[PDB]
Amino acid sequence: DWSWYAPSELVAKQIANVPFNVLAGTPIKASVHLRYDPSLVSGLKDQLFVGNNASIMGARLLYLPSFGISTTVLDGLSMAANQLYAYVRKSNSGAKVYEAPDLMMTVLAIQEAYRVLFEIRRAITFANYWNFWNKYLPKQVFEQLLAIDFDDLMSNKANYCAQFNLMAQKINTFALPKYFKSILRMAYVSSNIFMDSDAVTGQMYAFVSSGYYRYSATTSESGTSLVYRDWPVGAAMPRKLNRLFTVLRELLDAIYGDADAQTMFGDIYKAFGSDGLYSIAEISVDETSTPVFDVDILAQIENCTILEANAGLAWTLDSCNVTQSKGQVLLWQPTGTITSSDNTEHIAGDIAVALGDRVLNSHIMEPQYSDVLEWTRLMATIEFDKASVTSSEKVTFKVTSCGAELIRNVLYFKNVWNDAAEDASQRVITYFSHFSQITVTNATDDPTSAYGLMSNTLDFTQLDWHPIIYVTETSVHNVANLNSILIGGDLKRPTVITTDVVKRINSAANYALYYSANLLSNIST
Amino acid sequence: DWSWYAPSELVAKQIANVPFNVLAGTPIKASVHLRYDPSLVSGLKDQLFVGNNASIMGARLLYLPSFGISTTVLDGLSMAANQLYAYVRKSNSGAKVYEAPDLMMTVLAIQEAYRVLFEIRRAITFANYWNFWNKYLPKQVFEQLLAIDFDDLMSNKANYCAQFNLMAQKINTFALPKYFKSILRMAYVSSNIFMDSDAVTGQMYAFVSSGYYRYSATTSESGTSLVYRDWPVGAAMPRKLNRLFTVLRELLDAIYGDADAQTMFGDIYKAFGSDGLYSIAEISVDETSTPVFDVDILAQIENCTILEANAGLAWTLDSCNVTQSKGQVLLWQPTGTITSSDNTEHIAGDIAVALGDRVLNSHIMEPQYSDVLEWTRLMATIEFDKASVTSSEKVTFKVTSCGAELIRNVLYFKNVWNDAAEDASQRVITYFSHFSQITVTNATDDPTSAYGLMSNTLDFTQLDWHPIIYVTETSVHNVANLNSILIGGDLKRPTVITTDVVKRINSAANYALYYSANLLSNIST
Amino acid sequence: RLLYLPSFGISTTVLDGLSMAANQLYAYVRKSNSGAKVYEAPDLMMTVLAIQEAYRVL
Amino acid sequence: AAMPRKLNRLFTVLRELLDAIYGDADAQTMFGDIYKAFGSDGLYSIAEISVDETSTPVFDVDILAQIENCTILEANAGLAWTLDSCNVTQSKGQVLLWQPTGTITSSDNTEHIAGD
Amino acid sequence: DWSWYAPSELVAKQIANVPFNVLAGTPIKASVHLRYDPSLVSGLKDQLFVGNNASIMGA
Amino acid sequence: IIYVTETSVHNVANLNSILIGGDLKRPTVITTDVVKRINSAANYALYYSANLLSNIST
Amino acid sequence: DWSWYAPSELVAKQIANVPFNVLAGTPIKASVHLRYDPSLVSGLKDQLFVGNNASIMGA
Repeated sequence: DWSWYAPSELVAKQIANVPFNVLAGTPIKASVHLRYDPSLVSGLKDQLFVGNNASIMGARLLYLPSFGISTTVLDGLSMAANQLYAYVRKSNSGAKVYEAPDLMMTVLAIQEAYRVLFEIRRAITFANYWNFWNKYLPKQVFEQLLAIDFDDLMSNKANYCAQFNLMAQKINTFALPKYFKSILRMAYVSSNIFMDSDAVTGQMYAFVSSGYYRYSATTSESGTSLVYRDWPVGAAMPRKLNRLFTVLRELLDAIYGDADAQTMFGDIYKAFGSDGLYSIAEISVDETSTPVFDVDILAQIENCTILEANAGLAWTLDSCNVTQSKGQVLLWQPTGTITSSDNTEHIAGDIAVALGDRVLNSHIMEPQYSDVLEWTRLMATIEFDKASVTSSEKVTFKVTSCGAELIRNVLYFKNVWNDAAEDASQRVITYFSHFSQITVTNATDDPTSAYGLMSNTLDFTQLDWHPIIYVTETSVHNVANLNSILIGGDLKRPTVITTDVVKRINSAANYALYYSANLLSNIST
Repeated sequence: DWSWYAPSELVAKQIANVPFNVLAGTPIKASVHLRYDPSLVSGLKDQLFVGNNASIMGARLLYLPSFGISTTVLDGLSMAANQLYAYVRKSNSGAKVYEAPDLMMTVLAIQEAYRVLFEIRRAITFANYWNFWNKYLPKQVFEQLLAIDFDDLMSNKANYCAQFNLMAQKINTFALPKYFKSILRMAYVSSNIFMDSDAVTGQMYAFVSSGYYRYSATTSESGTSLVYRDWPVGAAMPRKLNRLFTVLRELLDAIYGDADAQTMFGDIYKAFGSDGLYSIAEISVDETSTPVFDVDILAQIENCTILEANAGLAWTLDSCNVTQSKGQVLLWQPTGTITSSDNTEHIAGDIAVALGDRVLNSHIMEPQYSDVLEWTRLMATIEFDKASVTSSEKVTFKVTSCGAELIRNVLYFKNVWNDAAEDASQRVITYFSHFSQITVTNATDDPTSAYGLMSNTLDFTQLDWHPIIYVTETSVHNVANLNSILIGGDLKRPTVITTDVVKRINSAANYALYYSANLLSNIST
Repeated sequence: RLLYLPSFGISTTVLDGLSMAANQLYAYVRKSNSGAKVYEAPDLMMTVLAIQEAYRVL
Repeated sequence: AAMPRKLNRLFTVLRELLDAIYGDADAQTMFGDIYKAFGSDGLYSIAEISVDETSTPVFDVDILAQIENCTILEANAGLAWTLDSCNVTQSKGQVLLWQPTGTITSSDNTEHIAGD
Repeated sequence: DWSWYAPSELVAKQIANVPFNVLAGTPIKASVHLRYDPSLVSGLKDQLFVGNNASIMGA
Repeated sequence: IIYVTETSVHNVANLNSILIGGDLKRPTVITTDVVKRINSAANYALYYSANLLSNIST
Repeated sequence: DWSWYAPSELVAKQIANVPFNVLAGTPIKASVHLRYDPSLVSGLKDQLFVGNNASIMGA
């Protein structure tokens, strides 16, 4: 009780008055006094350390759009493709024109097209959110969290809005059944920005597609297929919007160039009414959305799994395309390669990592199956291909399973200050810091040593709900002479899931995203 | 929305109902698969690391009872003394038989006596709390968080329970006025155990006195005074109540040993009355108290200041007594010393550390003057003596100001498990990790190097609301070539307070605690 | 006599307020305007202040 | 405290000021963009002065307070003060700059500080 | 009839609202691109002529 | 407020400090840093526009 | 008018909050930074003066 430290209320209202005028992006000039013997310390000069780091801005979740590891006809896509082509032939008659996969493929292409368009919606809808208290916001966030040239967007807010609504109308002419619960997902995921707390001065997370998908018509060998090219994103130039459109252009030029294409849409319309197709609402220069505080989404994160488990290493990713088997089964399963940050070709003396049996943390005492399902699929599993490996080789791996979005890497930003510096543009640098999910005791934020695995700058704790950090300890450091692992993260009601269990659930969850039981249940004689 | 990922009301409840079969205390069997070349790594058995540490139990806040740094005829505490004294002598016809402090001294003696009795009550009360989901609770918590021999208490509870009730009745016949706001604090602090979440599985903090205060009219020429003897506590031998009562007996039989003090007791009943005095309540046959979820207390924690800023060093603490010179001024100002882990006498090439201008974090967006005052005083300021030092010197320091508690050192604990039981009582070890408030980039949890400053065993993040960790970075590591400091901890709405601004608040806060005057414009019994 | 030097608030950063304010204003103007980028944020802000200071004399 | 100036000079400078703002084709093209987005009355307007108008000294307490508390740059007239770099510039089309700097010397050696 | 060239009540107000940001007196920055052979023309700097005269005031 | 400095000599405490001048009533002290922080804000407030971005006019 | 230096009331209530916790008789630790040439000044040692006089009690 505060009443304890003051006589009358009125008197208290006067002795604790402290200003919280230290805006978001400004530096936290906190000080630590020091005392040592100058002749025994390498080069440290003063004996007073004034801070110059602002509270962390937030974190960028670079994800790979996913349909859920697909290897058998049982998996998500293949199944949906099935009931879909059905519902369509249902209303049609006569000669066959296109195979089932070739159709379903087209649909996805359209979905992934909207993915891009949506991130663009996000881009504009948020171009006007300003909240005095947080200087990061307006701009900075776009630059780092979304990877979008704010100045360019702000300066052309008019034309960009228009070019958008144009898209919305033009894409509306590309059939797409509004029943696919998967849409609702990606839509929500890349349409907002989430807060780690009900406070604006708090840090915030954002999801960002690391790429897109164009349709690649039946060449001569590979039957029709869906190609994936990378967003040139991670630590490069913070892309202007004209690049996001010029890509969408390319994206539909693909979906459209297929001889069968059009006649497909028609057949689709004949199946579901205009009321059965998705379409986004147009927006005005004034539309402004707000950061949101979704507990569930945070939880999804805290639990998730980072593919690039430790930024100290060099990661790769191939075979991300979506093909169709000789027997009409839709296939997708990304494979990658883990190598050392020095000899980009070998692994040498470094150690590859991926977690199997992982933790699951509930922020509710009595959790329930319902909450489990939701708080999961954001976490995935990686399996190594080879039994064991050599210093001269590469570490090969397949992705056994995962959720709707595959978390590739995660970066948290904060700008460091330095008033009085030559170039004005550089008195405030917005530096990033890699977030590694798996690490080791006695690790340093310098790749250089520690078997190739770096630790995380303790900054990260600023992110309430940050994903679980798993630290490995040699039998040496452990009090039980046996080596195990230490857990990091705000635990409340934790529990463990098997690599096997996770596989199960995702292999299932995704199936749901692309299926509707209601669909083939009301068709009469 | 989970409805999305559920293809059937059933199929969901079917593979989502995962178990939360991990009772807090059992090991978190999380696993990390990893691949390397056995030829280039200094001995590492398998390529699969099974977890083995349990969620952290909680943390022990070893604090030194404080009256507010006071060294002046005006530094509050003395003011308060004159204040009280006046009210007693007020309508009393006898003759000056003891000066202001002489009295005040006596009272505090009684207060501190209770601070023990209370921790004792707490011990007996909590021996009845058991929860099927926290195997730490009953036992382990006592031994580590409160430092009380459980096995000993269990064997002789009834006797201790009855003994407590007897002491209570004795204490309730000692002249301590029920109006001292300070009491209510100390009582609440050493009566409960606080959770860091509304969940029982979560971790929990506890406050524990680092010692006690004896009354003695022989120890210093200037007059009656209170001496502080260290609780032999710093992770030595987890003490039994047997010892805890024996010390209280010493304490009270000591207050009773001064003819003067008794003559005072009298003067008090004369001016306060039967019920103008404090009274601690006995304990029923059923009584059992519960861990509390007080947010304000957590806040105090997060914000507090740890004296022993980094367990990688060796700390001292003397002159903790409270004296009085020239019959009108009270004195107390603890002083300590800082040396390296090797030469308990020199400081050598290690670096002394204390924080000045610090951070203040609110978990509420709109902090009110009220919330400030409360979340404050738990944080204190330490100032070095000489401006510079030699490896052959010691690094001396005083305490500028602090709250009513003053956190000395902090340790958190977890269980580490062992399948291969070479014994039986050796297969579940309870180990501790030191928590350092100030550290440096690239520090290790090994006392070994890092200029004598340890980093924190990363699992500390399990304590949502842990104290702010201030990490310093050499201008080298910094992206701004200027050295500063990094902040760690769940920040939401932060701000900064000045060394001086902080002193000023406690100077006030503490004064408020022992403030009486408000019983001088109106008289009772 | 209080001889004062008109101030805009010590500013030397891409964030020191005054610049923020500039971007702010600029956005609202360019907002529903179909023309093409003919001047950056400051270029504008600069003009405005000029007008302001003119008044300080008038 | 040089020569107590006449209005003659004060207008001539305003004329310079506005004819200067008008001299930038770019600036005008801006004026336009503004009316486009603010409107007839979205703009500031200073009022003319009537035949009778006469204003009075005011007793604003808040202003006095500001005074009492303020900070004088030239903290002590016993010295000699300077002040340069008062302009407001902009580098790399997105940041505004202004930070006045000065110098402090003795009343004798306008160049050194000597024993002051 | 403009209704014709407007696909949306919005998209129109979106890219048609051009500014009439040229106050009579300011210069009409109209431009004429042009290509020639520098060898056969008596000195002509660039190949882009930016306008520079304002609308006529009066007579 | 006139701030007058006294040499440890003139001081009754052999430690040098400063004397305060001006009709004080209810005083208090602000930090160099605490002051900067306020104007950094105050000034920003002056030229703050955004509050005309969640709603449009004419 | 204070309304001038803040957007919403609520936001202001947060940026000016200053404590007046400097009790009567305590010292007014106000500081004056200094800069001179040590070799030309009799005996003054530091270049920073922290106050230590409380507000006058009375007369």
